[PDB]
Amino acid sequence: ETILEVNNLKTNETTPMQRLCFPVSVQSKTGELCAAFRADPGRDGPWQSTILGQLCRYYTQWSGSLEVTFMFAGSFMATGKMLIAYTPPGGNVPADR
Amino acid sequence: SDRVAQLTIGNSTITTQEAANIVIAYGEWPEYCPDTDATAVDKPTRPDVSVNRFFTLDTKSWAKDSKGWYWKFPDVLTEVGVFGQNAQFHYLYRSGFCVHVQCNASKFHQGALLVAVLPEYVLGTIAGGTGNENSHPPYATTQPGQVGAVLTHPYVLDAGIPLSQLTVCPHQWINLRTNNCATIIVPYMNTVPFDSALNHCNFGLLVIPVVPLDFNTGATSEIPITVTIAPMCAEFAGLRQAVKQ
Amino acid sequence: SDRVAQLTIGNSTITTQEAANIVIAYGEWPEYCPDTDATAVDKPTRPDVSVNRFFTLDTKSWAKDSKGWYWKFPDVLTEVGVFGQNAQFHYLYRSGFCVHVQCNASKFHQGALLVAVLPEYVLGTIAGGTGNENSHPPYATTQPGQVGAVLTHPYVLDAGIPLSQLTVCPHQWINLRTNNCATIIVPYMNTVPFDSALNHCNFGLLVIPVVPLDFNTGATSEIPITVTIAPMCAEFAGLRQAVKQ
Amino acid sequence: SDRVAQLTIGNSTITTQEAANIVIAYGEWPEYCPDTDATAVDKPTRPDVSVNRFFTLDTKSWAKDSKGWYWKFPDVLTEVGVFGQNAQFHYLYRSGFCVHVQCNASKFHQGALLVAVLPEYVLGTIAGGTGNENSHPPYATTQPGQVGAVLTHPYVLDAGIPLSQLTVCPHQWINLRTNNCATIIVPYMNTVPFDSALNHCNFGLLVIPVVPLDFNTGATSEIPITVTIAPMCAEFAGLRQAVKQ
Amino acid sequence: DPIADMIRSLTALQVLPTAANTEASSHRLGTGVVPALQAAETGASSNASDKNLIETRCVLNHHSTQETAIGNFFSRAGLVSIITMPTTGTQNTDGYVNWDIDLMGYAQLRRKCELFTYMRFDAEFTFVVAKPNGELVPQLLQYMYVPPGAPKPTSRDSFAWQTATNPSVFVKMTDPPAQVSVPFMSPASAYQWFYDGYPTFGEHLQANDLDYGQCPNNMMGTFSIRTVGIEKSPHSITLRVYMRIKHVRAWIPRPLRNQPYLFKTNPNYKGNDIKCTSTSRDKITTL
Amino acid sequence: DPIADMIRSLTALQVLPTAANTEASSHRLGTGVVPALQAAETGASSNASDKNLIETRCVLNHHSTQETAIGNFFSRAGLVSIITMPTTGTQNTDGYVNWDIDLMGYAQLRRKCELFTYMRFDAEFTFVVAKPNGELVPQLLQYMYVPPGAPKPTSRDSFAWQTATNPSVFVKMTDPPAQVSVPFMSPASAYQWFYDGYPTFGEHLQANDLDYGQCPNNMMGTFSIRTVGIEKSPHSITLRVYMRIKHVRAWIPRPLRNQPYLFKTNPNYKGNDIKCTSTSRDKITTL
Amino acid sequence: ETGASSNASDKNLIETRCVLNHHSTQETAIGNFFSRAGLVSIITMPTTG
Amino acid sequence: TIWYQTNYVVPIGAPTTAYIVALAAAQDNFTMKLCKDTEDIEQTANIQ
Ligand SMILES: CCCCCCCCCCCCC/C=C\[C@H](O)[C@H](N)CO
Ligand SMILES: CCCCCCCCCCCCC/C=C\[C@H](O)[C@H](N)CO
Ligand SMILES: [Cl-]
Ligand SMILES: [Cl-]
Ligand SMILES: [Cl-]
Ligand SMILES: [Cl-]
Ligand SMILES: [Cl-]
Ligand SMILES: [Cl-]
Ligand SMILES: [K+]
Ligand SMILES: [K+]
Ligand code: NA
Ligand code: NA
Repeated sequence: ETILEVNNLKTNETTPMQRLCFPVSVQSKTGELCAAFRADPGRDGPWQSTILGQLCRYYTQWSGSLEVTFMFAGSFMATGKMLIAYTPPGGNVPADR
Repeated sequence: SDRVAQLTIGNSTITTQEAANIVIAYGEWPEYCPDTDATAVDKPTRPDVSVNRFFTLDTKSWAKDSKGWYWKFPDVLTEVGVFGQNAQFHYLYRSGFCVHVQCNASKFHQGALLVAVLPEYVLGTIAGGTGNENSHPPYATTQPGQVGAVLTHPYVLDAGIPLSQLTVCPHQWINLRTNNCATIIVPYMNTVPFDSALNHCNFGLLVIPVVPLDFNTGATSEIPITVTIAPMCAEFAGLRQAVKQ
Repeated sequence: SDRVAQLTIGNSTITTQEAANIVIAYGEWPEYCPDTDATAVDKPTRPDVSVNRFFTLDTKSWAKDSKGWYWKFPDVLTEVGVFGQNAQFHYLYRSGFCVHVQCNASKFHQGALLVAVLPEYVLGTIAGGTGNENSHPPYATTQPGQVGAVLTHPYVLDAGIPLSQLTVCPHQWINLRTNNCATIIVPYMNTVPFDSALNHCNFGLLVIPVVPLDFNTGATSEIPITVTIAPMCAEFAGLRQAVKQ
Repeated sequence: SDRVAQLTIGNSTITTQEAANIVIAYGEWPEYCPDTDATAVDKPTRPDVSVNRFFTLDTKSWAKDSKGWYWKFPDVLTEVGVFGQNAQFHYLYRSGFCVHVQCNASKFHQGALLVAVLPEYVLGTIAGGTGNENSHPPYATTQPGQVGAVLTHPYVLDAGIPLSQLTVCPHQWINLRTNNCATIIVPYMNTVPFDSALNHCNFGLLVIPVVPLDFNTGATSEIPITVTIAPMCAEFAGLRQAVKQ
Repeated sequence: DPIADMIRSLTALQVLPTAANTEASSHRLGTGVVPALQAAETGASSNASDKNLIETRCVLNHHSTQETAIGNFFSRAGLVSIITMPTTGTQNTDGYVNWDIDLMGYAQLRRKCELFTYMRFDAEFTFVVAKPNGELVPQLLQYMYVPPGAPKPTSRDSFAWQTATNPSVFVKMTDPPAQVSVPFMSPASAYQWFYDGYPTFGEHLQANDLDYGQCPNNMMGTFSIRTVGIEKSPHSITLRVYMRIKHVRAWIPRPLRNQPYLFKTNPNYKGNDIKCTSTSRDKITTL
Repeated sequence: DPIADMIRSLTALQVLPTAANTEASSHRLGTGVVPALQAAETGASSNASDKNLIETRCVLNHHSTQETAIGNFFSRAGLVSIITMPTTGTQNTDGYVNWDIDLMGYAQLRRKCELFTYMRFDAEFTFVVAKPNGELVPQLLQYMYVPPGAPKPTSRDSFAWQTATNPSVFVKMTDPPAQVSVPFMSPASAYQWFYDGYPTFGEHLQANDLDYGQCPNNMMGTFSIRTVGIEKSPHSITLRVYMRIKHVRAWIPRPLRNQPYLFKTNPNYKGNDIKCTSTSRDKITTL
Repeated sequence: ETGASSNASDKNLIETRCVLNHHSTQETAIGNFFSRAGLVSIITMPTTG
Repeated sequence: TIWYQTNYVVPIGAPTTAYIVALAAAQDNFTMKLCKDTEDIEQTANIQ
């Protein structure tokens, strides 16, 4: 496992460290979307920061299951439940939860 | 039963009630150099308890805006206790290490340090900004001593490589809501069986806050980070007079 | 080891680190209809993973003055995913359910929800107040869809019966200082082996705050409640064109 | 005893008293994808009777001057019954087919339809007539839906290839003086174990009148042609929300 | 074979003729074991018993559990209907009456049945008849059961009383009360006092919301009665019908009705006057 | 167990090294048997053989069937591409060329492959290079294979020619022709000459109807070539590429192309001039 | 935090079918990754300059 | 996609915003093929 740059914003480029983690915070509305990104590992984007992404770019094809592990770094007193989904090919970014 | 732990070596003992296991770098325990691999013919000195014990270095303070620190091995101890003395009096040195980084906060603070060991941590300069100047790091930066140094560009580890991939190296995280220490056991790694403790640093210890420290005002703001290390299986050879560098 | 749990069915997995066991309604696991009890002669379709998986419905917000909510089964899913499609294309349906209600707060909040399953949850009206009007609940109230509905008189469950005795039905409590979810596994219950998923709701899920939510101002005030359900052993028969009601 | 036949699958049955045997394309019966050939790891859904049954599409009228028609698979059913629903909700699909084309006349009519299955039926355009325009067929022509489409140049199958050689593909003829239907069983054919039912049409069904319809005036002139097809061993995987294209 | 992926109840019955005994116990002082502490959130009721909370003596309990068997709780005849045929008035100066069978008109029996969601049973019906003041006269009556779909009599002498197939009973108001056994007749496996649904498909416009909760599987038809004669009888008649459940089975217990009943066919209650299940007092610290 | 309802190819391979023999036959005169009569409607081809229609002698046929094995039909090098790098003009005065690999540009080979729907094979590529007039000069060339996703060289001295991972071949125009073996590279189990579909999801507006028939599983990347030097070469260069299929398997035969080819990527044909598969004559009764 | 990567596999998070995977791991052996000639130096000897 | 199933809840005294780190890797059925050069490195200029 290596770090995925999910928070790869244009506004981050000058403070790159901020790209290594994304936020969650007290919502006011239910069912809000927190973040989204493609699972394509050899594609430009978040995966490029991982050793996996870099290495598979030295090969033309790949096959296999991937694994993304999320670590919560809030305070011990914080609680919450998130729904993480993988939408196979066909449907663009799901509109709602 | 995995969160509690005790480390006892030499005349020193460390305890922790919020651990997250222990890492054995590349799956190998340190060991003295075997006769098949050795090349130097003199019988080495293996001081044992006077040098294979825990030494605690100067403490650093973690702020909401800290960039991160690093230390080089065996530089950190070349001038501490009996270990340093042996490193100075001998041309050849070899050992492993037990690294224990400490940092506790409260159930209301948050943040995450990545604690990693990077073999042959060679540093680079920003090349005069433009990149037309072939500048180099000064001794004080490559071998910061026991005080360690500060990273100016953690994102590229001051060496043109991505912090995002540092986890490919032996490491642990100190995630305040989960644990308060990191422990890594490191075996000797080099292309030669023994080497100079002065001219060559086998690896570097990096402590970088990937998820910044935060807390509501009113909560304790002095959150230190302390490094305690112990040489393991320290061996020395090529005795002569003492040399500091 | 009773507080932690994982539910995996179909292409979906639920986790919880603050559970309070799992209830198996009336001690029976759901099962497909056996040949001795069956009556309809056509070979049924048992889609398996496309319909026996977890579906998460719209979230509700718990306030210091909430009365309580309820959902009807299988109404909630008649228009969701492949399950709904099968329910529409077939006259006959039958299945069990795994109900997982979620609600987490902080160690400083308090309150207790009673989560119960009431078979054949028939609703009544307040009879024009005086009781001289023989009014009836409108479709939208008897079959609220996936959004569920609100109880106007929780004390009598909008049906002339005491909430105080609802615990005689399969249930669990979500007591904020103890757990953050309730899980109930429900087997098919009816006087007939298969039935219409549109005309008949086998049971209702009630979530009522018996001990009101409370917390000091400054603490997070948006405390949602989320319902995730999974049909189990879904079977269908009497294929024809799709019907919504 | 070869002229009579019955096809029963799902809740549907076809009968014919003037058949001419049944063709099994390339000598292979359809079958579910085996573990050695499969690659996708999720457990698929195999709905069985709700999708492996006979569906009858819109009827066409055969005239003394008809050019011929064609349909693409699985396009024809992507929006019909439970099969279509499954094709929309899943990324991956795979199945075989039983194709039954019907056309009866009288012992006084005459004509002959060639009924064939052409794998990977890619269409071409007449290139602006002169051949200097690199035009392409519009969606409506490549995937005509359940209504099918009309051939503009049957002699070259709208694809630069000779109709005269189409018999090299699985086929039957409906020669009015001999039979009134054609039946072809088609196994899954593709370079991949499963595929999109929306982006890729595995094969096309062509019905071309090679020997034109004729009859003396006074005889019934409305001679329809009806297509009834049944998916066989339909399997689906990669569940998500419904997509129409 | 070439496709691998293509390849219960943890509790049962015991006979308990008597209440559980009490085993003698002594003091228990220690860590780890803590039977008094529970977690009601689980959904389970407390497992603690006397011996865990106090020091007990031994008690050989012979108290019987038989009288609380559902059979003894239900097999007691109760009133389910009162039918009247007066001689003067707007009621039924016709000499006959057709009653739609619905037993939910009297609370005592209804509340007992509604303790369960589904019940299956046979029944003994007793017909107690007399003049409205309780006196008896030599009047010949005929009671007939008209199942759904059978022609209902339209007069005191309709052909339907030929009763060639329907079952009929002929009895005098002076004979003891007529009594018969009735089998379980629903087309379903059990009668259900609660049906959260509609009887038919369609849109459920507010015009036909009276359909809600109506289960055809419980509609047993009509019960008809007449004085047997071509001429009108001079006597007003009062018929009380009692039902006794027998050979009973019941499923899914539910909270007991705690608001007066308003209608036979639904659980509607008087919203302006919602009764508390328990009486009240002034302070929580005083009796 | 408590639910009962929850509980192939009739033709195979033979080795035929030689054509079938002819057995001697005599006259057959009788009813019932009638081998000459067929029913083409079935979809089957006639089963009748010489001995059934005439009197035959015995013939021990040793004619071999080997030369028609698909392997011998395809394993013959054919031209699949001609690449040119001239020194003057609008073509490529750059000293390098990037060619998208597409072998459907030459009819002879294409028509042979299109006899089948799917083909899987390995290949031997031979590179014949010379000046445009056929003369040869001491020029050093570099051919490089740039798989999909690899950086394409943008100049005669782009870093990409370092070729640290891509395979490259360095050869002189005077050496014999370079030759290499290439494995089967599709991510699919076979290359497919016909793909009745679209490469992606979405609406297929007439603007992107050029997507139709494009199968990514056949797109093998780019083939790049340059004169090896930092300075421009004074010679125009002509590179002919030949391909020889080997270790081949093929599926699903189809009608052979009978209209001239117009484009590499589709079967479009000239509609104003639709050629008949066979030549014509005046009368059906005369040669 | 332990420093270990996740041990979870497909079968633990979803319902899986059986798949007999024959994909080779040979091309990623370091030997095949490195044993490909690459440019390490360009040396020039001009006649003028 | 990552959604809020319930809500990030915290009591008085703790940050109302926190972060999540995402780590990714391959599982055991992962393999790669057809070795090629990466687009991710370029000799924009001469290395001295
Ligand atoms: C000759 C004497 C005939 C007596 C026939 C009496 C038949 C009555 C059968 C008892 C049926 C149980 C009651 C069933 C349903 C309830 O009334 C429902 N609430 C009505 O909607
Ligand atoms: C150093 C020499 C490198 C030579 C590399 C040549 C690789 C060519 C592989 C042959 C692939 C077969 C052709 C595949 C598909 C057809 O061209 C399609 N019609 C293109 O759409
Ligand atoms: Cl990718
Ligand atoms: Cl930085
Ligand atoms: Cl209330
Ligand atoms: Cl034509
Ligand atoms: Cl009569
Ligand atoms: Cl070069
Ligand atoms: K007893
Ligand atoms: K032979
Ligand atoms: Na206990
Ligand atoms: Na024959």
